[PDB]
Amino acid sequence: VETFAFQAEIAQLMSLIINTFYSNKEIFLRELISNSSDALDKIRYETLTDPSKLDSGKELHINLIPNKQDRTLTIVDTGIGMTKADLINNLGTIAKSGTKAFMEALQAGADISMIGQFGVGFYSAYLVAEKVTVITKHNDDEQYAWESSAGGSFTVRTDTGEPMGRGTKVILHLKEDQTEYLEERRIKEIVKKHSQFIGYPITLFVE
Ligand SMILES: CCNC(=O)c1n[nH]c(-c2cc(Cl)c(O)cc2O)c1-c1ccc(OC)cc1
Repeated sequence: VETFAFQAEIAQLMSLIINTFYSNKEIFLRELISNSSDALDKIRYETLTDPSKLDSGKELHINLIPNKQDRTLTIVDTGIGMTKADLINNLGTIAKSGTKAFMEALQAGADISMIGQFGVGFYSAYLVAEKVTVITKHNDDEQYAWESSAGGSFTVRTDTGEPMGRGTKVILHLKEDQTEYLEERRIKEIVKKHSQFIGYPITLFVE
């Protein structure tokens, strides 16, 4: 297990997400599904010129898996995935510059729900999660698990035993008071409200 420090601006963005009073928490799901869609577009685009990019899985989809017993909500996609280097470099985002633009925007009237416009929507997972695990497999690398309970650091390790083939899985270990996000009717409402036109099938698993 390797332990990394978040760059200062990311640590500050995370602290802001965790500590700012902001009721409209549900937007985290739209931001994660939007990230899954972008990654799925990327593998789709690569496959248009190289069909073999799909040998690791032809199906392009997003699954939402709540688990009341573990208190987790997991989002799985069969997108391009990330290499170990992408994971370390802020989950493939331009987080340092994005965070600055997000800050400047906040001071100009913007609210937390606009996070995705600054390329750092991933971090909105911390509105509802005490811990986030990102398991990912890209065609050019092995399967890795990134993890962070915030606090200024994240870990990266090799992941084994449940190979995914290709894609990203985001496991949200929910805060005690945010279990509404495990409820079928609540998830469906949020998907319908914010993710109605996503170009990939979104399957909500039942328990
Ligand atoms: C190097 C190519 N890989 C990717 O771009 C990628 N792969 N998986 C993801 C991904 C990231 C998160 Cl946070 C997520 O919730 C879902 C994803 O598929 C992404 C991804 C990375 C950054 C993004 O910034 C908006 C959006 C999606």
